[PDB]
Amino acid sequence: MELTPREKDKLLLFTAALVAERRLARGLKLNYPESVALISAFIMEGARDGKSVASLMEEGRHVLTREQVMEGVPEMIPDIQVEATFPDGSKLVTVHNPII
Amino acid sequence: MELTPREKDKLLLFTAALVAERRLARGLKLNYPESVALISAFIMEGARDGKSVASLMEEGRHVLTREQVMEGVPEMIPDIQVEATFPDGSKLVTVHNPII
Amino acid sequence: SNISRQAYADMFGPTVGDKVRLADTELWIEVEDDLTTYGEEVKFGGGKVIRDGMGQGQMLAADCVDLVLTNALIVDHWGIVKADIGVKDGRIFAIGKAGNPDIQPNVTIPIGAATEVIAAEGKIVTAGGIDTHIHWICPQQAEEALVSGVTTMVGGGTGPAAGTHATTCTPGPWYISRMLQAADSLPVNIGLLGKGNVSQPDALREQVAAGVIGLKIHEDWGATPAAIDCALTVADEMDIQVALHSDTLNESGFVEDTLAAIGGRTIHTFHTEGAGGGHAPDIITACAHPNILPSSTNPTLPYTLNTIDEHLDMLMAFAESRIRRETIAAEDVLHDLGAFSLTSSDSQAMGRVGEVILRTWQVAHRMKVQRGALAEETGDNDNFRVKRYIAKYTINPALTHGIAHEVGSIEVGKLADLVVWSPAFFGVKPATVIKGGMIAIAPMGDINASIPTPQPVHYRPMFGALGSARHHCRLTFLSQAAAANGVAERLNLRSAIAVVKGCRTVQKADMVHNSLQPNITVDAQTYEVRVDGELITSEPADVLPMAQRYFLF
Amino acid sequence: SNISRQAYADMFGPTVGDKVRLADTELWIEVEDDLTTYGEEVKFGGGKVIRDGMGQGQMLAADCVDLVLTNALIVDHWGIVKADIGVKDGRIFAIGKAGNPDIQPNVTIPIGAATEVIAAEGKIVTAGGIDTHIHWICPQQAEEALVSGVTTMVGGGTGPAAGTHATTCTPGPWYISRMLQAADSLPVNIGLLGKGNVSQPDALREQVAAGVIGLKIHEDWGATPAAIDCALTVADEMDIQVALHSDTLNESGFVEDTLAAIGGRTIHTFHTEGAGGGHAPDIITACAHPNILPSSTNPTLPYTLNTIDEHLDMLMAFAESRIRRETIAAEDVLHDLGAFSLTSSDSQAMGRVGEVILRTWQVAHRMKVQRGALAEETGDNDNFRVKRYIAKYTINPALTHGIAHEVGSIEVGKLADLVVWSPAFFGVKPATVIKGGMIAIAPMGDINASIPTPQPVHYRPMFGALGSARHHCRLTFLSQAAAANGVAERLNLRSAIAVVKGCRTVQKADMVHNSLQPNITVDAQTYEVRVDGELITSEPADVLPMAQRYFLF
Amino acid sequence: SNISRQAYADMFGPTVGDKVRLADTELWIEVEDDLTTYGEEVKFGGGKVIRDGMGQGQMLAADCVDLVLTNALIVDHWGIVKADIGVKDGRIFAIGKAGNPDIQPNVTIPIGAATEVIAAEGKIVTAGGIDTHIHWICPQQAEEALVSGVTTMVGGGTGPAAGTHATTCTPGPWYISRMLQAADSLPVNIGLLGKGNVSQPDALREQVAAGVIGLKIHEDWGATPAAIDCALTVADEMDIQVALHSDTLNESGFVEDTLAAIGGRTIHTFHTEGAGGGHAPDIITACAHPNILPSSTNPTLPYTLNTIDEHLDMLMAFAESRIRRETIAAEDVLHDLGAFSLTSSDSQAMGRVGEVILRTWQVAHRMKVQRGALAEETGDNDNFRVKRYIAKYTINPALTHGIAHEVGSIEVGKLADLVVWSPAFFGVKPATVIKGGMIAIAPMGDINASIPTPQPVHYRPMFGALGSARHHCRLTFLSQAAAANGVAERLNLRSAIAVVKGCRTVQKADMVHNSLQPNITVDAQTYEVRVDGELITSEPADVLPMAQRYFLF
Amino acid sequence: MIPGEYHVKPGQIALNTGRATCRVVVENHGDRPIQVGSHYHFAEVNPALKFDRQQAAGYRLNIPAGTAVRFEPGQKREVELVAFAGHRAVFGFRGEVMGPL
Ligand code: NI
Ligand code: NI
Ligand code: NI
Ligand code: NI
Ligand code: NI
Ligand code: NI
Repeated sequence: MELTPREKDKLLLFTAALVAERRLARGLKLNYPESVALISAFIMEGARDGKSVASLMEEGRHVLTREQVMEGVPEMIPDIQVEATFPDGSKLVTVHNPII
Repeated sequence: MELTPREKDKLLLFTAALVAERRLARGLKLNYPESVALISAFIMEGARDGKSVASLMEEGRHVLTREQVMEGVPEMIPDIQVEATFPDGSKLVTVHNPII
Repeated sequence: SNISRQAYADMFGPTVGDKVRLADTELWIEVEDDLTTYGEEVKFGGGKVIRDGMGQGQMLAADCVDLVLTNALIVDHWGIVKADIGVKDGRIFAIGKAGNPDIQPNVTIPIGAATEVIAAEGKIVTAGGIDTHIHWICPQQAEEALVSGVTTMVGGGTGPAAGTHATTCTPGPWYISRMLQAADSLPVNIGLLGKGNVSQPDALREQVAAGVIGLKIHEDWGATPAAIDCALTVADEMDIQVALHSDTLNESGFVEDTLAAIGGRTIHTFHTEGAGGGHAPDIITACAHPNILPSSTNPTLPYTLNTIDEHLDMLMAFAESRIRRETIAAEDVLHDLGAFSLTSSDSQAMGRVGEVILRTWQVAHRMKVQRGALAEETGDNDNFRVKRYIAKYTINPALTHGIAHEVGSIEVGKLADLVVWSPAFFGVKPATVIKGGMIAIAPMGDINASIPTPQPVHYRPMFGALGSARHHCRLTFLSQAAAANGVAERLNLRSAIAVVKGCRTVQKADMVHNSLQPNITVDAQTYEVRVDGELITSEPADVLPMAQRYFLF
Repeated sequence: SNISRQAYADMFGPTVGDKVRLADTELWIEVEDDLTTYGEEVKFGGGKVIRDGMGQGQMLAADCVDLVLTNALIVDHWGIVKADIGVKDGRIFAIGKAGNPDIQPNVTIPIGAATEVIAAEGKIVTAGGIDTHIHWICPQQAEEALVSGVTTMVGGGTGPAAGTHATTCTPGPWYISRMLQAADSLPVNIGLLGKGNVSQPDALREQVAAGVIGLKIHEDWGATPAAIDCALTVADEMDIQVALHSDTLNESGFVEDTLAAIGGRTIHTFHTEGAGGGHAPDIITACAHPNILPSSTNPTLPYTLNTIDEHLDMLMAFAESRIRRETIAAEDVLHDLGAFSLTSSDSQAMGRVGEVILRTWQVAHRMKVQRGALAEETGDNDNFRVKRYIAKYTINPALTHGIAHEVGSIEVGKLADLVVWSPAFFGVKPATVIKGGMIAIAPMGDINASIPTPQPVHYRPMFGALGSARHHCRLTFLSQAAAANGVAERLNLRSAIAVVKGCRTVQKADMVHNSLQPNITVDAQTYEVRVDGELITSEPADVLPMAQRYFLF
Repeated sequence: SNISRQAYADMFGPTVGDKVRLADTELWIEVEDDLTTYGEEVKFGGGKVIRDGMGQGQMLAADCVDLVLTNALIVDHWGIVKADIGVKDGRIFAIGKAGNPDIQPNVTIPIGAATEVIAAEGKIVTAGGIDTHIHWICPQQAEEALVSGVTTMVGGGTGPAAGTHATTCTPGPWYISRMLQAADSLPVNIGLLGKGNVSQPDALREQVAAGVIGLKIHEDWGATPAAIDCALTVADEMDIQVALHSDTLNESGFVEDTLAAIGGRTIHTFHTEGAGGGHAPDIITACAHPNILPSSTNPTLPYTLNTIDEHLDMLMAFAESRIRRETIAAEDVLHDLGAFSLTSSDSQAMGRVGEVILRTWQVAHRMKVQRGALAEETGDNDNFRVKRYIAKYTINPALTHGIAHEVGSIEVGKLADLVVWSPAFFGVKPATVIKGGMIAIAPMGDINASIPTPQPVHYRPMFGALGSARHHCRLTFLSQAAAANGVAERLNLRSAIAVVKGCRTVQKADMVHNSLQPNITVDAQTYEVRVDGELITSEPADVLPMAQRYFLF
Repeated sequence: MIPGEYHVKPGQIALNTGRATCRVVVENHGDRPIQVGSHYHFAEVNPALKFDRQQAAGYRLNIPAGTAVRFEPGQKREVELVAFAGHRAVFGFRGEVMGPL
């Protein structure tokens, strides 16, 4: 595979998101790290699919709602940022106020 | 668990394969790293099951076809090699031209 | 005896007249020359050539190389040739024909008992890259860059501090000293830049005397005419380079006022296109001057569909004055023409540290696709375009910062910083990265495996990145003043020391394959770039090579 | 010109009269003072204040600080004030108003070309924590503690050996020497404790002469009256501190016999409540004496629903004599009253190395909730309670071990070990950890990203934790004897050396905001704790702040 | 007072007459002797024996050990006995009865204030393993091997280069020097092998003078009679060892010609069975000669169902001449008989670096199962077979390479490289690995936990593997010439230096419990191995112990 | 499109041009296989190979560098040799020359 440090680093984010994903499935209100991980992983997969940065900037705001996370969590996350390999190379996706 | 460096290293391969597995499920044509990870993980599980090296050398060539991977990918992978603990200890499994 | 050219290519790699595709791009290189003697090629292995009395001679260590890279396909600014590379004492000894003079003809690189062998047949070998726009925000950047094929990093910083996040400056003697000491721990060659924004020359001389090889003038610290002048005056005195990030706000003057302050003195303009900083919206016009060495940072290379969208937030009224589709599109073409001479990253400050090489080749691919062959191109290959682009991150950055006497290319006498690539992964994921004659990092399989190839294969540091071996295989560049004042002994630096020189005498005409000084203009209202009245533009890519086929994420 | 207080708070952080909630607790702090001159605040950035001729002066390095933390909200034992912090030569230079005297008024911290900037507006800055109950079971504890905001670690051990698992002792010259050498590799300041259990004073003097700054008397090695006396005699001679874990079994005598053996001499009682060790069931009565400096280990802080249940097995007839709900509940209140002066971990030996700070604030939260405001509290804020509690893991531990002349608080002349916190993550996950003027660790995003913020963001070591830079930014504490005998030169220690002093003269009255000596008693049968006849108790928490909202596991 | 033998075994570990199963194998060991005095055993803990005045004396550091391993069950080539082990100054001080002479009888290992304690009751303690066939392909191999229980690594290489992938050679002075410097960073003792393939003796003397402790003759560099002779001549001169990988192709001669060239001189034959290299198909006949010290690499140990299948590709006409079921099956039996004296890995070049110990015990298990008890066995236990096999990776490798005066066994005066094992995980996953008296690596649980045992538990480096502590606890072996020329001072090596000696005088008769010189023959057509006309063979295992019950992958 | 593919121009390469060559019939009289490499001094090969050693003096196999010729027990075959170049000094092998020629 010849994994570079960055590819290995992203595997950490993916795994963190697996934890959050299973807890959300149980019906738990997600905490700070779980929320960031879940939304971030979503975006990376969107990039793998070939979606545009513009589309993901919007879609990322509809992954989790205020009723699916602990109190104060939405305020602790003014935005989420993550980079992934789009068909046209690495791009930064910034999602402002992802949880409403 | 008393995990040795090698056991921890294999956890990296397993996780990489989880990424590939979910993308294949979505109907995406796998890239270079995803393909190597998916086939490699398959073999490790085969060893855990107790299959022979000879059986896996063949089975590993039927995990992914040329139509499930991006163009050029089959040519970038002339063979795949991975070791796992078989009932009779660690053995090397080499799969030649795994993607046809 | 005879052998078909196909079987030959499979056995010793391609030869004269053979073409090879660079990764998954549309760029093809053709072997221009082969320095071997057909039938006398050296190959290592059981029953092969490099053996006692055969391809290996009886000479003592002093009379033979320490390392030989057999059947390498060299891609450098001076040529694309097939040959054996000899390395001795951590430096490039010779490029020619390796073997044993006792039984072989035309041997220029003697192999003996003291010679290690690296099989390069079927591989492309290049000089290590040189990134001159590094923000030392974190030490992890070194390994990331090394893995990509970059072996020298010039920049400034003290860690994740506000000043460093924004500028490539290592402020003052204390921080400069601390960072020079921390440098011994990193597996790449390092040179530091101090804070050049001050109107008191003594405050600058102190920093140079402390160890910096350059001074960064950044608008965040005040890129005023007075500061720029002061920094250039000290630079001319101490033979160090100046890097510029101009007044985007046009607060102290327009681009012409800055150019006037520079007064024809040598200077390296960072991210000359403007998105990363500079007089809005015409800092790009700087590439027309003979005393300007222009470079690009990598987020804008090449122009793609998502470029503009991502840039607004990476920046976040002067946003739309800084992010311009017009100048971004033109930048690619200016690189193809040789008006822009270098490529860099701008690590974690609007730039990707591990994507300097990768993006340079994507620009070349997109330009070939859109503009066809270059006027200097001969034959049905992209050899000249390849030489023009590789120069942007190897020799040109080295010339711009006065370190070309040590690194920058595969030439005799230079430090042996080499990168071995499999053609299918060229510019994306290297096979071996050699630092000063020792492998520093390479992809490595299961440590407990019967062979080094079983999965998982990922980059892991090798012996060249360990303690004292590392110190012997890396260089810390110092200013002539620092070297003279005995800074290395005072700080007790353990690595090899190199001194910078020739920073004030380098000009646009000296940039290899990239010396174009175009009659360029920028429309103040529309932002359209024009060279000799002709509109310079290009189309954004929807898909790029060296992307989704290689990365897991 | 005017500006609303809200817009001001958003731009420069809160000012006088503004309150801030500490993380997700019920504790609120109110800014007591602001040392700025409204309109003259320094801010870094494009077009901002810190620029040549403006907020940045023309002075040479010697006449300006190396680092300035702008608009910091300081929370220390002496106050909660808004100000700029200047750091020079790795030490705290001044707390005041930063800028350029050439055009700005009231500048006490000069910014020049040699000044690096850390933007602290909207952030809380505190002194690095000091843990004095470390079991050196593994080197990984250092990074864990550093990440939590602890910059100094005092303790003993040789690794995962039976002796170390149970006691904080580095036995003898050989192990002491080896551990002093290993200390150079860790990013925190370190001081070692030897084995104080012996009735031959020379066996102790050897250990002190070898390098230890204290001696640990542990019951596992025999906490007998004879051993205790011998250790205190050598301590009084060599100016080193003694830490005690008394005879839980009451084998050699009861608590009063131990107190009698101590004979009014200065001593630091570890886990004074008893769960972690000590005369059953009344070792807690030790906090009534003037010569006792009492500390708590962290598993019992604060009293919660699961506390008792988990404790039985972490311990596994004298189990139920050691684990008492009565003394565990009282301990929290005694901390709130100032009867207990320090908090520590007891790393991997009935204590959590990364939870010293976090648990101290949870106790403060639970006490405010249950007991309301303290009698010393003024205004509608928890400022005094905050000062009382922060002192427990900063200045008090430093005073107890004779290192307050080097660290322990944000005061001029002290080593620049600082922790920057975002109010929402205060005491849980810091933004930046500075060791000796250099950032040693901080959360860092994708290394290859265009900016340092993209995910995944996790703590990664910075330049302050690398090789020689690390040695320059950390201190290894030695006993006056070891320093004199030239131990540092003999072992060839590379880090900065500091000597301990004032260990024998410190008493309960000297503990900042925690000098209460209560008339405390413990019922031998029921275990009820009473101060002046009043029952001291509290209720167990079912949920705590600084918990599930921040951690992934 | 009396105590049942079961309760005793639970409290102090097994005693005389008790048997213990080795991991999940069929091998059982019986305690042959116990050096304690019943009732006077030392135990550490609250209220236990090792306390001031009791089991701990009043002696000064010079008069007591630094470390004591209590109630250890020693398994070494000389015996399987129960005793306390004393370590002083990084070396084995004594094996006997620990305690305080003031109140205890028969104390041979004094415990004082300077003594650290490691509880070994219920544990098996062995000498660290020694692997003499290391390909330095990557530095990660050191940690992998250390974790498995191997503390000394001899081999050659420069990293992942073609020459190293194939041979254990560190070519020439430059690479030898660089690797000696890199060695200081690794937590194991190291000795290097140079390239012995040359017909000019001076080219070899240079390498020895540079630092190598041996020379590897490999067929890939030309294992011709002339090269072999030259290497042995220099070896006899400089007292260094020669390792051989013969001419598989039979190009220069057959096995008898090679043997003739060796001329009765001492030599270590690598992978003597042949699969890993050597005259096809009879290199195995080498074990019949007195001057040959034969070793096996580990992929062929033991013979199993998948062995042949995997081997073809790990190798990939002479493949089927090299991979032979006949010689592979015989090899196991030859080990059981003592005809083969050592086991090694052949790291990442047809060998598994972390499986030397594990595979040696699997062979012993399979041989007991197939052949029953050995003729030298006494009692109903496998004590002799155990001593015979443990010698293969401890004392024998040390004798073969002239380092038995420093390491190789648990004997007084030798470096304290010890491995502590829980009987259930013997030979698979150790509890503690001690390097030079300091724990270098061990399984460690959650760093932030209240105790060191909570999950996840995985091997993490300890203090013995950190910077200067590491240098003090490891040895770099040099040739007598290199030591004399002052190489250590020149390269500025920081670790302890040891010199090799006695390499030319060791013979087959000197191999502990493995000195058999069988009248062995190999059929040229059928490949059948016969000793005294009897066919030597065995059956392939379908399942093996020390496998799927312990590993996650 | 195949990443890093070659476009080898058709034709052949002539090896060791302008060097003296000679053919010799070799027969393996041994009971075990013998394989010889391209640059080994043919006159000093395994004694079991029967051929005119005098003619093979200063010669090696005229085959692609790195390849080898195999001789099974009893195998007889004609091979083409090519003369050494450079200083034409032979050192090593079975130690029969150890000097020029
Ligand atoms: Ni810039
Ligand atoms: Ni920049
Ligand atoms: Ni205790
Ligand atoms: Ni403790
Ligand atoms: Ni071999
Ligand atoms: Ni080998």
